[PDB]
Amino acid sequence: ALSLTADQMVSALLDAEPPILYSASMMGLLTNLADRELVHMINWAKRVPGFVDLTLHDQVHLLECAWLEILMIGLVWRSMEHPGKLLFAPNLLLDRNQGKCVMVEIFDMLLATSSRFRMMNLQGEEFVCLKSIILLNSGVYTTLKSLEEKDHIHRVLDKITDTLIHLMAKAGLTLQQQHQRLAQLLLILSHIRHMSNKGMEHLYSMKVPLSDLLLEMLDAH
Amino acid sequence: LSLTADQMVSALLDAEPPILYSESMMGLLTNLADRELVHMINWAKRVPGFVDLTLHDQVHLLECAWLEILMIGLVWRSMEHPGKLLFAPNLLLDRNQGKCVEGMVEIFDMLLATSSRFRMMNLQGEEFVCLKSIILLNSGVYTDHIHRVLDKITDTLIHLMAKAGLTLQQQHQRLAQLLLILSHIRHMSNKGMEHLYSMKCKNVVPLSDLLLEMLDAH
Amino acid sequence: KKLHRXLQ
Ligand SMILES: C[C@]12CC[C@@H]3c4ccc(O)cc4CC[C@H]3[C@@H]1CC[C@@H]2O
Ligand SMILES: C[C@]12CC[C@@H]3c4ccc(O)cc4CC[C@H]3[C@@H]1CC[C@@H]2O
Repeated sequence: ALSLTADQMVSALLDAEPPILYSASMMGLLTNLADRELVHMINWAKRVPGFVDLTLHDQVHLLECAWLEILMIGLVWRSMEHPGKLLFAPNLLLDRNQGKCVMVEIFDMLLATSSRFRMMNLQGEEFVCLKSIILLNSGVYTTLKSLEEKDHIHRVLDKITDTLIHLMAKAGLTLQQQHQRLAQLLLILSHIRHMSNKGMEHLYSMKVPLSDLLLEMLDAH
Repeated sequence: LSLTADQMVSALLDAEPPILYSESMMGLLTNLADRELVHMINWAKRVPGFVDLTLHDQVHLLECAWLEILMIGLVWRSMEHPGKLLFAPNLLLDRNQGKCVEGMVEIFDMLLATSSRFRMMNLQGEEFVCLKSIILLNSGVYTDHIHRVLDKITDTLIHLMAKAGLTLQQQHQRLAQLLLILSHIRHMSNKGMEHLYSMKCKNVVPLSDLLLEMLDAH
Repeated sequence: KKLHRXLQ
């Protein structure tokens, strides 16, 4: 399906982008927001090139595995313009000290990641690539028939990688700088995984009431 | 950073920690990991740029990455043993021996799946020591000089693939695939850390003071 | 402090 050009892939992800939603009691605000973002994420994943080519069983597995990572990289992205603060919503800009209300360790890492994106001057075209990478890669390591689909995910991942390199090449970066920047971005995904696992364990230890969908995404971990 | 790509590889290969033997399943694994940590500390000191960092940063990096390093080492040792995890030459565990400990078999499955991934990618020893050094340096950043060393290992990885005969497109594609595995290695570590802390709170096995401190940092 | 001492 993905025999799209590099910029065809970019504009496909850009158009598939979900909107920025508005929003003890702190846990209620964050979990209700995440719940409403989950629905938009599901339909976003469907518009990711090569995702609907997978079986429903495998689409579920990938979403259950990466949902908090996807929420976190989204948060970190829209928080770049607000140093030392996390923009969960336009009407919910939270500072570090407000993390002590529940979690401040999780806030710190999210803030450090948002700062890291600023120092790299992360572009929107690169962001949508990274988020689609997370979706497809986070759960890939978890018969020939089942082999060919893992191979499919691998091919799409290579495609998005080509797209990231294309963006850096277009940006006028030298060949060496492309390799280094690509490496830096993908290494940040490791930290995003780290924050996800920590946030997941936190959400579980907090188990304010949660919705059916959110309980299910949590129960997967 | 004043090292060539070949000097970087050779230094990392030469700094490789020894394969230890095992001396209550959790007891054997705990005892092994504890003795390995000591050899990991000396290994880290031989990683180009690590001793240049402040001692506080050296502590923080090892505290955050110690389980990742043990796991990727384990995964590397088990590459020639499909369906098995070689914790030690005298401790070759099949998948089903993970059932011996509560919530251990799903950790094994991820470790076994990682080994098969390295196997399918035909991971080389030169690439392995690079990946392990990257883990040590990157896994504690988001908690200047570090990033310039990380860019050096990136250049080294590319040099290897270019020397291995991979086209320019295959290089950054394989580079991406290798680094995306570190995300899964990160995932396994966090799950292993939660499991290890679970065993400590249930008094399943006694932990050395070194390991206690490793858990406390998480 | 523990680890702090094997890097002496
Ligand atoms: C999952 C938590 C509540 C929901 C939070 C959220 C909610 C919405 C969102 O877009 C991103 C995040 C990331 C941090 C999450 C929190 C980390 C711990 C807490 O349980
Ligand atoms: C840390 C655990 C015990 C020690 C195990 C070990 C022990 C030695 C080693 O070289 C690698 C690993 C990785 C898996 C580890 C286990 C995962 C969960 C368990 O707590």
